[PDB]
Amino acid sequence: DLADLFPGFGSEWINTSSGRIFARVGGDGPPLLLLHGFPQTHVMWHRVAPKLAERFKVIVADLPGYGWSDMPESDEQHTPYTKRAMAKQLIEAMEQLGHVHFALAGHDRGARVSYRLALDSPGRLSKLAVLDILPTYEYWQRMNRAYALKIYHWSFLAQPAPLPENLLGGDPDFYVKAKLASWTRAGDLSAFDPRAVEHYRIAFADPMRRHVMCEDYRAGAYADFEHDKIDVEAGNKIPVPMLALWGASGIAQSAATPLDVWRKWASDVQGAPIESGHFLPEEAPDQTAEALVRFFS
Amino acid sequence: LADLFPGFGSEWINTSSGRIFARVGGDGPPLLLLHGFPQTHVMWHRVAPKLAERFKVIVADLPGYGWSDMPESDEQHTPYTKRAMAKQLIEAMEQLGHVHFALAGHDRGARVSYRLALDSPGRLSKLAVLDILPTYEYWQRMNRAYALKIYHWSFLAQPAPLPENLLGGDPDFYVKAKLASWTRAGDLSAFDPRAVEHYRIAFADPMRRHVMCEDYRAGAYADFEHDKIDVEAGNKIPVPMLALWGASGIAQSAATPLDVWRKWASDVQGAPIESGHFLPEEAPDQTAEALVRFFSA
Repeated sequence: DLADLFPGFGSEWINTSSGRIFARVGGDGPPLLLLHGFPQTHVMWHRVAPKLAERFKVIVADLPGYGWSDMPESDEQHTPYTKRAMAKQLIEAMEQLGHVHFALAGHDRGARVSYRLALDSPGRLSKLAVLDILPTYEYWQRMNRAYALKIYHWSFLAQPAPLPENLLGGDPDFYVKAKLASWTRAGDLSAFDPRAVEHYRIAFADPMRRHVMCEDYRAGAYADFEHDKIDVEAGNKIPVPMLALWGASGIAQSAATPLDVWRKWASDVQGAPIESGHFLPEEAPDQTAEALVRFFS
Repeated sequence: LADLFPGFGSEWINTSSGRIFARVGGDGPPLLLLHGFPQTHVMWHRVAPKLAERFKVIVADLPGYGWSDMPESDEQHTPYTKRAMAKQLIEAMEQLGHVHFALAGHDRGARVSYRLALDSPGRLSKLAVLDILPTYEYWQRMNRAYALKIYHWSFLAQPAPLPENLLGGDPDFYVKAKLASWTRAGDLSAFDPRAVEHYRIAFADPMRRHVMCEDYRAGAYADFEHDKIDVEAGNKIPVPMLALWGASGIAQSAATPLDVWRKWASDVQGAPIESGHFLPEEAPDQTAEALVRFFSA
């Protein structure tokens, strides 16, 4: 049914106190954890991970609740799907592999986990790359008509259950494909490997998975924002060297010039636009992989 | 479907953009009542009889809603802009010989109404708007909190067929969700079940759903643009106007409603009513009294 898009990568079920993290593991060298985002799974890295795996031990993990990772029971505060909790869970996952100090690149929701990880537990990270995000606080702070329309899903998926769940159930295949297409530069699915789209489609076809994603966005509207707010107000800066990459046609470039933004959040950040929409590792895999190898090595 | 306007006639009013359905009852000065989303003219069924004691009450389905015809939309959502709807309702009233009339609108209908009053103030003797602020003001107040409260403004404005496709899986759920969510009580108890059935049946038609999305698309784009021009040009509604809003309704979450309306209207009085959004159904007596009082001098 589902293609193995990481030939030569192992498949690891990593136990944590909140459930298993699924990961493809390949390469040797310094550990590098890659976190996908919405509405994707770890397979979104399938075009860049082998290039990284030439120099790193590449752990391509499904976020908690996403893909084949277990889905911790949520609660009224969406706690396990807050980026703080996912970061803690991924730290615990990496510790199971003996990686207490690792490189981390995240895209989309995974990048939100990543920078929250960097804020909460900066000692865990050698270097951080975030792909096509600004901090969640910044999206919400920038919230206006234009951004509301553009990232409407931030407020739609954060509606109380079961409203988005029921609506997403109305046409899940359409919805996941629409998100994938609409955030690319092409506007269609041609930038993706069909076998990868199949992964995303099958994950999205599971109502429980969709519920988790809504939990993630609910956390994104509530606790994640509050956690970020604390850092902005404390002036807490990420001290880990970081790379901010963004799609010239991506989500982050609209709200505010991402490097300028991330510079408010990180003491040591470099940035570059990648000629792509949101899905940098799939729309622009060579460019993305090059940037990441250059930065991480 | 129940007749909720005993003794009211039924008019199909031809206009250049399609027929307007209306119930017509009473005698006296003409008073046009316009409903909003996701409702039809029947939302007035608790207040129209009281109004019909004093006015010729025309209870119209908005263009595209209820039993009114649905003009085909276009890429700018033109027929569902409030400007176009207002012109179409002016034409409808002219068909009845009403070239100068009182107007009370709720929700989208209220947006038609204030746009009517900006565009064609000579058509109105007095204007009442229920539980809205101008579209511009909602968008201008679109921060995190408000983006979450009226997420549907940005969700339903997403390009077709995204909201249509999600709404089609279980239309009943969404219409009942919206009816319930915007009431004070948070359920359907405020509504006459016969009225709910009207709303549900209207919502069950995919074309009607599409029109509603077109309305919201217009609300995100052209309506906003039209408003923006007026507010930036300092154009104010010169028609004496009543702004009623629900203490627990939508308008008051964005801002203090009379303060906002005083920026849009030279002659505005306002009162809150203990109600959620659906003033004529949640608080019919209070609504009906406020409207009778206002339109009666």
